[PDB]
Amino acid sequence: NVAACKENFQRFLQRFIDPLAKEEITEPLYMQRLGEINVIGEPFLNVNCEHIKSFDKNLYRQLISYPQEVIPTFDMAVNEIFFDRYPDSILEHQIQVRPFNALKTKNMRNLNPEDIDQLITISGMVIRTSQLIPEMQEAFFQCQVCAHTTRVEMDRGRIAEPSVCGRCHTTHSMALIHNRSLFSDKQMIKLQESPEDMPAGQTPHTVILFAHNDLVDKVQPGDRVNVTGIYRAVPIRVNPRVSNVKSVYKTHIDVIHYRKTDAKRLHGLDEEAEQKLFSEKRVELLKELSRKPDIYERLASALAPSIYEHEDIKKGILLQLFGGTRKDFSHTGRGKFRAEINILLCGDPGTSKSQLLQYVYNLVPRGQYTSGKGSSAVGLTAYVMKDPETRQLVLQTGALVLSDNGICCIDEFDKMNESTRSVLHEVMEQQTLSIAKAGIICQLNARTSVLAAANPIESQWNPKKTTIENIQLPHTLLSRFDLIFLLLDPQDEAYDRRLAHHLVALYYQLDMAVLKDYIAYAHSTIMPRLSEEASQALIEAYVDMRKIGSSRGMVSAYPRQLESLIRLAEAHAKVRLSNKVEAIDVEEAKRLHREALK
Amino acid sequence: DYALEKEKVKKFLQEFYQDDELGKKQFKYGNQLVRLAHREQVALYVDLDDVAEDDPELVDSICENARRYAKLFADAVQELLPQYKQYPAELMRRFELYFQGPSSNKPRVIREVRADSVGKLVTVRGIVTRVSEVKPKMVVATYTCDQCGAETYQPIQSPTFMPLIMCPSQECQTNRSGGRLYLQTRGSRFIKFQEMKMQEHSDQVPVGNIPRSITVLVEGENTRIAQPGDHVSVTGIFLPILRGLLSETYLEAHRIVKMNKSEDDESGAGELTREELRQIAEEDFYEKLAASIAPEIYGHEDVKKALLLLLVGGVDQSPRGMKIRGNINICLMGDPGVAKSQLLSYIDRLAPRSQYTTGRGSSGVGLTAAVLRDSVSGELTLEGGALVLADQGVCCIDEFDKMAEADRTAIHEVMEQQTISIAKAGILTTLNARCSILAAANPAYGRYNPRRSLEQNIQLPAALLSRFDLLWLIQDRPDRDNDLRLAQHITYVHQHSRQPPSQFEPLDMKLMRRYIAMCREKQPMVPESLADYITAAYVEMRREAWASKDATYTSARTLLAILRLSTALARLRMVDVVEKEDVNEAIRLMEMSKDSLL
DNA sequence: TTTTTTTTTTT
Ligand SMILES: Nc1ncnc2c1ncn2[C@@H]1O[C@H](COP(=O)(O)OP(=O)(O)OP(O)(O)=S)[C@@H](O)[C@H]1O
Ligand SMILES: Nc1ncnc2c1ncn2[C@@H]1O[C@H](COP(=O)(O)OP(=O)(O)OP(O)(O)=S)[C@@H](O)[C@H]1O
Ligand SMILES: [Mg+2]
Ligand SMILES: [Mg+2]
Ligand SMILES: [Zn+2]
Ligand SMILES: [Zn+2]
Repeated sequence: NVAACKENFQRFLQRFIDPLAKEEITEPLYMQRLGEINVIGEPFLNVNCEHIKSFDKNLYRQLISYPQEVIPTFDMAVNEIFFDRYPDSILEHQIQVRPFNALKTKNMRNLNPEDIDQLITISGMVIRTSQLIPEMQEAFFQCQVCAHTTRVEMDRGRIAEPSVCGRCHTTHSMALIHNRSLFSDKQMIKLQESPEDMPAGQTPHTVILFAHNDLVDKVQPGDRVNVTGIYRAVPIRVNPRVSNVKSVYKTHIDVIHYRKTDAKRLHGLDEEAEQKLFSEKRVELLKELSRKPDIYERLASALAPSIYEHEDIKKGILLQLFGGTRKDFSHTGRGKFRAEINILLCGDPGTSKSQLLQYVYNLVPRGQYTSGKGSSAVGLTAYVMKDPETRQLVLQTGALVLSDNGICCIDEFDKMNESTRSVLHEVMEQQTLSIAKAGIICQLNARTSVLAAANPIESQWNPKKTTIENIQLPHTLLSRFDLIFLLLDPQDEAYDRRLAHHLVALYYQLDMAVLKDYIAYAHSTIMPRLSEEASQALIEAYVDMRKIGSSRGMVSAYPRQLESLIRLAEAHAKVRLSNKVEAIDVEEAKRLHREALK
Repeated sequence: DYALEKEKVKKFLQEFYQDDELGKKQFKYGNQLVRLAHREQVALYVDLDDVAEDDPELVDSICENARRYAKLFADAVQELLPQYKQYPAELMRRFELYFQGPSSNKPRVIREVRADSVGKLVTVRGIVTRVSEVKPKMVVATYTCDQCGAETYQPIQSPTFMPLIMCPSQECQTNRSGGRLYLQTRGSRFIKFQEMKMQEHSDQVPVGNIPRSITVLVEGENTRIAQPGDHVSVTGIFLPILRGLLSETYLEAHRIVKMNKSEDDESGAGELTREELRQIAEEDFYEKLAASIAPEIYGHEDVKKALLLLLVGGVDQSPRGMKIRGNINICLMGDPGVAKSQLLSYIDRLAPRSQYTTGRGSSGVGLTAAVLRDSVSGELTLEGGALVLADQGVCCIDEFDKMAEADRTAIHEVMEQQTISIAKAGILTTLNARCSILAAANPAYGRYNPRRSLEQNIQLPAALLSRFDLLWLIQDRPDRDNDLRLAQHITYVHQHSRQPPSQFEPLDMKLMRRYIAMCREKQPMVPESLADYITAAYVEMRREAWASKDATYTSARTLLAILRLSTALARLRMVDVVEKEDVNEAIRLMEMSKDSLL
């Protein structure tokens, strides 16, 4: 069972070819992976245990049925095919092997006891983690008479005491020395099934995963992962004293591999080292697409290809996916400086607001979707819970902190009583949060960006009242936003006809990987710095805004807006990779700021 | 004695005939034993009415003991299986046997089962609560002596058990007088298991008494049948718990049947007959059902035409990742005493999954979902509301104008996106609530009056008024002769307790509840050639309600009514494409809903 | 059988 499998696995690792494409035939697929493992660190080999289903079917039966008696063989059989690069680079730890599956295999509700101790894949949304927990591997005993120190190994899963000193023979004198032994790490994590893939009218479950030595801190609460690992069940004892164990066991999952890369969402900020892993064939494409005179309107108009025209809102929601520069103000003692853009959408019903939130939330990774009445003051930022076991108050993170890199869509913005609405004042302007409760006195921080949607008061935009009266929001909250989009319902018959003609079409029946990579690039290698010709159009663009917004009674302008223009201007320059802010990048993001409130 | 019973059961298992198989006299258990011998089946629901057909004595002594007999049967089948086709005779069982209640017994209530029926076959009815999740329960623990290379087993009965440290094989002990043996979760055998509580129907309780509970240990194959908050009927032994003389008791389920419909679950027998396809194929099948909905109520020929579309429901799309709901919501604004709380009470009983709620007796967190703490553990858990428990069905809210205004905006979420997004201080999730709502309300101050226009003797904010595809508006103006027919109807009802016999007869409730479930799964399409007709209709609407002095707030959410109110009709006529004759029916409905004002 | 924090029904 042991020798018969490494011989059958090495073959796979050597002679395998796929009808696929990687990193944007180079036959030695896993040998190329094994070469990359040698040119850099990171001694892990991510093998797909479905490729081993094409090449073979009698190991793919024994990998998902006896995974703990196979994966050591899959390590050994990789160490030897590392012969090519043995003399070149000599790392130390060992080489590893990690089977996985591109697609899930089960739910959290259909785990049956014919699946105990066999490879299994699920998916969920990590809720909370814990601090490290040691776990002994090699004991270290020592006698009180002979003072002789033997070092017994844990082989089966328990530690046995020798009871005979190899020198003095006192038949029990070998104490266990703790801090001279060897330990390894162990973390406890909790999943939670996704809203999709659950039965009719039911509440989410949780499942406990146990990480191990190297996967110990590779995931954060608020992430959506595809965990792959063995499924085990261990007994429990009714007393912590007697050996009367129960008969209903208790199950967890010894994780073996994570996967956070989903196809449909953009690139999360773990792949900044992976941006240097772009095909140089692709950087040409991006730099050349960034030269056409309207690449702005050509990318924007490719957001949500189901909304009707609404041309400006897609412009704003596209500039929000880039954000101003990340300047470093630690020297001036000013503090930090927000670089993300907050957008508010107000307008009478039926105008397709909630569809834009539902579309963005499904686009960006690391996001959330909240509502009006089903969210409280502390549930959005940070609460304090009586931890069940240790009976102590511990801090947790809300929704505005779990996003932290992404967008926090807050629908039904009007229908939140003024208490829970005055909480956003801190987290959305300073990018911080200062907590001072019973035993916890700390200061979090996040890099979120709200995208809110509200209805006018009376839910009907009556043009008798003033713009600062249909919204009915204060000024200390309207100024923290910088793009207040007033959608309206004009009764032009031509518009209604075109819209209906468009909507009916949804009943019969640019690319993404251009946008999905253009964005990663424009994040990685761009930093627009202002100029002196641009800076001289930014001063007057604020001295006129005051005289304009003063009289009309629409929405006043405070110096904070003058920073928003910066935030917008720079964010425009990033679209075209211009690396330097010029004049037009202020006129555009000034016309945008003016022609949204009309 | 029992040695002669193990033969009187083998006789019955090998000899029993049955005619209703639709063929000749075959063997009900003759085929079953073969299937079980080929490991294509796990459970064998030995009915007891069939033993009570040729031996009404054995039934008397089964329901008297039912604990020995459920073992004699599992020995009889254990012997018969090889004759058709390890050491302990239980590790190689791989099937289980369950008694299906005898018809002569009567279903007790939870309060009735007393101590005089401990250890007998009983039958209870109740509401499920706190169903656990499946966990592996051990049956035959398999140990191994690694030293002497052997295998040993032990069978478990209690909810606890003490392991072994012997290796009682006299050879291993005799040779060396030393050796320990490890437990092992491979050679052992688990079985699914979950516990769930039952409560009395709060209806069948003394006027002000507290309901009593019982515990049910579902295991084997009956798992995952029952959902929490559910009407169920259970059949199983009633035993005491192991480990002074007082004893706590649980019900050990042998058979679980859902009785939601007030009779049974007949999803297996739910197929229609050609003699019913006769009716369903008639010209006006759509018009028979409409008249056979709450026949006790005179008039309202059109309202019953829409309350059927609500039960059938349109189709739901998903283009370019932009969900569109496929349910219909309906309100019944109207004067007092027009039988609205009768129509709703009827549509409650004609739905597989339904819920009934009153506006003045239900809070906004009790509709959607509530987070509540456990003073035993201090842990906050989620608890579904009304709209969650009515996931794939219908919810009914009468007295809808009297619901508190902060407890009513908690429905705007469930009516469009059909999720519930909770971000309180224990939980952060989105439950699925795909319910279609039906509500009733009184217009202004009890009675419509012709002085004030609409929208002021209705008092709904446009944002909520537009969520309803059909806000039906009923009036009652006195009529010297219509009152006469209404009275001659109601007095007939109070004489005979039935409705007067019209030309034809209403279908039974049991039969319509099947006619509809067959009529849901069609999914018709839309033809392109119609997009010009539909369009014009919609345009015309935006004219009238823009050039009138009474009309409501119409928006681009009205077009999707016309669209989704026609895929319902085309779904009744069993077509697989929407035809120009149904668009006009839909358009007539959306017009016959406000004519009661002219 | 005590504090402190957080949610929901009630006067
Ligand atoms: N311009 C548009 N493009 C595409 N779909 C639209 C457009 N306008 C309206 N719709 C459709 O009309 C409906 C509008 O619903 P929503 O997007 O939820 O509106 P809303 O802004 O959420 O309404 P309220 O204010 O919250 S009740 C959806 O079915 C949209 O598909
Ligand atoms: N057309 C009708 N056909 C049959 N019964 C009717 C009719 N009109 C009234 N009734 C009876 O009159 C009573 C009306 O009571 P409800 O159905 O509660 O009225 P309602 O529509 O709920 O009025 P509100 O909204 O609660 S004041 C019931 O006993 C009905 O059976
Ligand atoms: Mg909305
Ligand atoms: Mg009523
Ligand atoms: Zn010693
Ligand atoms: Zn032994």
